[PDB]
Amino acid sequence: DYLRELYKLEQQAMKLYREASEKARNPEKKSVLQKILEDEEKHIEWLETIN
Amino acid sequence: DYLRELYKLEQQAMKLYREASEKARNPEKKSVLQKILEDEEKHIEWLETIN
Ligand SMILES: [Zn+2]
Ligand SMILES: [Zn+2]
Repeated sequence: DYLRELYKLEQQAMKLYREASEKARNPEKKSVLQKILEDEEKHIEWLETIN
Repeated sequence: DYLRELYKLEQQAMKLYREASEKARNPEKKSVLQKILEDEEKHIEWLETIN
């Protein structure tokens, strides 16, 4: 329930950061976005495993 | 408009994990949601770095 909603949010954030980092032309902006993305992907795995 | 949308998403996320953490009565679960909450907060900050 609350976990499914959290999951949906992450997937979306994951899918949004992926696009944004790929298009980012500033190197600093890209590295930041790509870095936050690793985090989102990780959050998804964390959500899949606690239980 | 990417940074703008990323930013809101992080806030929405932060609201769901706080609410999720607080209701959590399983110690482990709570530690996980609170840990990610912490990560989402970090993200808001990094985004302001390139805002
Ligand atoms: Zn996340
Ligand atoms: Zn985040």
